[PDB]
Amino acid sequence: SGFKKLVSPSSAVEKCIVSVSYRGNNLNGLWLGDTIYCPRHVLGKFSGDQWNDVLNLANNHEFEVTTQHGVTLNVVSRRLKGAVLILQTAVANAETPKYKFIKANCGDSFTIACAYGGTVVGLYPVTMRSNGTIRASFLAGACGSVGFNIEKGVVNFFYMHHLELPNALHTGTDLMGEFYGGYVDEEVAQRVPPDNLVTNNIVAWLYAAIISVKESSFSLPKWLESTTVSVDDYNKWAGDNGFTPFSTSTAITKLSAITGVDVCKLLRTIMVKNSQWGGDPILGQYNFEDELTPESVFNQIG
Amino acid sequence: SGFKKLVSPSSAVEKCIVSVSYRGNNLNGLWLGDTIYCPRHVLGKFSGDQWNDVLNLANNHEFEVTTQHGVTLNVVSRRLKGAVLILQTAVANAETPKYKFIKANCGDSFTIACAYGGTVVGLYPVTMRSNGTIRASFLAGACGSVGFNIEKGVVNFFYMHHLELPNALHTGTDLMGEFYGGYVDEEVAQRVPPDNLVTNNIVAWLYAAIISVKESSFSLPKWLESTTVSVDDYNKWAGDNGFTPFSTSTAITKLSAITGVDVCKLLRTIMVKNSQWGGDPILGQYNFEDELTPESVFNQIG
Ligand SMILES: *C(=O)[C@H](C[C@@H]1CCNC1=O)NC(=O)[C@H](CC(C)C)NC(=O)[C@@H](NC(=O)C(F)(F)F)C(C)(C)C
Ligand SMILES: *C(=O)[C@H](C[C@@H]1CCNC1=O)NC(=O)[C@H](CC(C)C)NC(=O)[C@@H](NC(=O)C(F)(F)F)C(C)(C)C
Repeated sequence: SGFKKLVSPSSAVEKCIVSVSYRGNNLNGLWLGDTIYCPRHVLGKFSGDQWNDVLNLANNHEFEVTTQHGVTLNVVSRRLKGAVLILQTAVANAETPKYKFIKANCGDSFTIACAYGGTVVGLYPVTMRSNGTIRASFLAGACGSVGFNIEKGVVNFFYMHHLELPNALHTGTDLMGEFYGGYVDEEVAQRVPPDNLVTNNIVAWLYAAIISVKESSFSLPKWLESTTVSVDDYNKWAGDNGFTPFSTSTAITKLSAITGVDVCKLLRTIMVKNSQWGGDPILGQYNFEDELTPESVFNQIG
Repeated sequence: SGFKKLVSPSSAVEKCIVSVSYRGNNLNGLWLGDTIYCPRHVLGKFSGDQWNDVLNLANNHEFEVTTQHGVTLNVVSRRLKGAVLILQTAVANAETPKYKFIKANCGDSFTIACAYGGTVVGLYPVTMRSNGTIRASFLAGACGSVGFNIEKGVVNFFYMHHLELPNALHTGTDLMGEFYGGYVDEEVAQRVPPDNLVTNNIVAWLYAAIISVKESSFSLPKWLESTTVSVDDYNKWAGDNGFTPFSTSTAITKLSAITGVDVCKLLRTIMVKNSQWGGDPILGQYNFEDELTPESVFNQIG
């Protein structure tokens, strides 16, 4: 019993994180096969069409790349792909895991390996927000940190960190070099669209709250609405109230079955609680938790 | 910028987690040098003075110990230390880190390496609560999972998982075999004292919020009380209102000096917001976060 936001174990990723520095700019890279992926602003703070000329003038021998075992790696080629710099090394990483480069969708949760100087210093879970940001924890030096999970023995790489926006919002690229949310790696004002609370994850959390209450009180929570709202009617309301649309999933179907509570009561609960939460907390809170996924809640049922 | 509840990276610990089974009981062990530490109920569900006779009846050849890579280990001796079974292996773990066994005090926070079948499947942070429990996420098979952190290249082990109490509360031993909270490894009703909100960690979270509001709005937070309360006055109030006592620490002093905000203004804020929070959130919430430590907040400013 108990529900937590889980982080993936980090050993396979630690074996791929390296330090990449260039003329005083210190970042991190992801070393897979004979290729290092790292943010292109290791070269400096350029914009637009300046990047290809910067790339052509750069020199491989000035990339200072070190492994966590203190081996120096040697760059033999360089290219840009989107906002990611791709550096080829003279020898391959013999500890390359099975992996895939996947784009995270809104509401998908994954683990950040927060790295400084080529060393992972801590991990934490994040959710890709509707507007292409994550709420993370990064300082100067953390760029190149990656977001990942592990599924069926494969490391999925979702994210490489580039940029901190106002209000402690973070963004970056996938491992293809494409920025989430259409941001850019420039120190200029950038529009950030409103964050929409992730309905499917809130639904998971309400089900976790019901399981908690039932497993140790056999009595449905007082805050749970008995009235229902249809999905299309909730989704109409969601578009006007800053929530993502509800969409069915295998995990949500199972959680509704396991608890015996109609998801349409949970949606009506979202609508009521959002308008006026009142004095009844849900798992101790008076605000919605939307970074715990239905799959994670399911996996924590025994 | 941004604040998260961080998890330690797990590679050093993954190299020490093994599976330990005995006559159908399947749990995990921690393999350091030539010694495996695991919960003594791998031998079965006994009580009181029975454990010594059970230990004497056990036979080393019937322990099934396997490493994550599938290597079978051979037990050559056995002894009890509190509720921990200590098994000696014929060969030492060549991947043993530098480590310490430390007992966590109330408010101390650390990482759970959640393991099934000898394999770490996920990590998450926890805080040692005032009643000697942690609020974790465990299923059958998880016993022997360990709580740890890493400081200055040394793995501190704080916790080994044994038992789930009512209301999804978890507890277990330190690596010396002593149960937290005076619980026992028996499937009986046990006395669980109140879980008091952890003042020192709430103070950390309020400094985090102060830091965030300074960075976002160039002002003190609207919710921050201007009056101070003395520590002695606060601590009398805490004992009547389900809070732990405040106590100074190096990290809290550093946060007070960095922000320029007297910690006694934070203590007054706790008293006021606990009695009537109102509609102003703190870092998005209307309830106290008490599992982010002063040390972690300090580390996330640099
Ligand atoms: C990695 O090099 C850092 C990580 C940042 C530093 C503070 N927290 C982080 O996550 N990235 C940068 O310093 C980045 C460099 C660009 C050239 C891509 N700059 C920023 O993130 C800046 N942000 C912006 O200017 C903004 F997004 F437009 F707001 C700051 C001001 C340095 C945070
Ligand atoms: C590891 O072997 C499990 C971990 C448990 C399983 C469910 N979630 C957990 O964290 N521990 C046990 O099964 C343990 C064995 C004892 C002999 C130490 N038993 C329990 O945790 C039981 N708890 C109790 O009887 C209680 F604490 F008194 F409440 C349950 C009922 C199996 C959870």
